[PDB]
Amino acid sequence: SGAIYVGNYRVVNRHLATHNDWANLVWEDSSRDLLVSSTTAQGCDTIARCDCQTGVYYCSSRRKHYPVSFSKPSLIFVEASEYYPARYQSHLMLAVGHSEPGDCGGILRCQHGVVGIVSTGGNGLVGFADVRDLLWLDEE
Ligand SMILES: COc1ccccc1[C@H](OC)C(=O)N1CCC[C@H](C(N)=O)C1
Ligand SMILES: [Zn+2]
Repeated sequence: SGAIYVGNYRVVNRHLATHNDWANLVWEDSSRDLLVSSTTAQGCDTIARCDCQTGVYYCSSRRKHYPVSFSKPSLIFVEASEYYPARYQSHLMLAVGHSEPGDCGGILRCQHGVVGIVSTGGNGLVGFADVRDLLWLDEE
């Protein structure tokens, strides 16, 4: 689990969105595994606007932050799961790092700010949904 809190937005994995998220919906995209809802309180996270390919992510199944090198956002095949059928997920970045299903939502960050959240993984891989192209997260 986990979310990004920027401005008056909450960014979560679409597959983990709550009823309150759906009832306060701003934007969602199944092909990216992302959903954004509106918040009453202002958040403290800032979004990175950069070209970094190295950063640090939070792994809840280890209670630890790990440095990683990650691929550029791209269209990657993700196996059928209990949340989606076998499909291509867009704007996904892969790295070598520990992950388990419940690690979705952990933040990936660089020196510029938040880059994305854990969205996929398996066998010593972890995948992150990029948010750096979502420029509107920085405005009302
Ligand atoms: C962090 O997730 C894992 C880590 C290690 C092993 C397995 C997983 C997850 O179960 C397969 C996984 O990759 N997904 C399940 C939830 C929806 C994700 C998606 N964005 O399509 C895919
Ligand atoms: Zn950066």
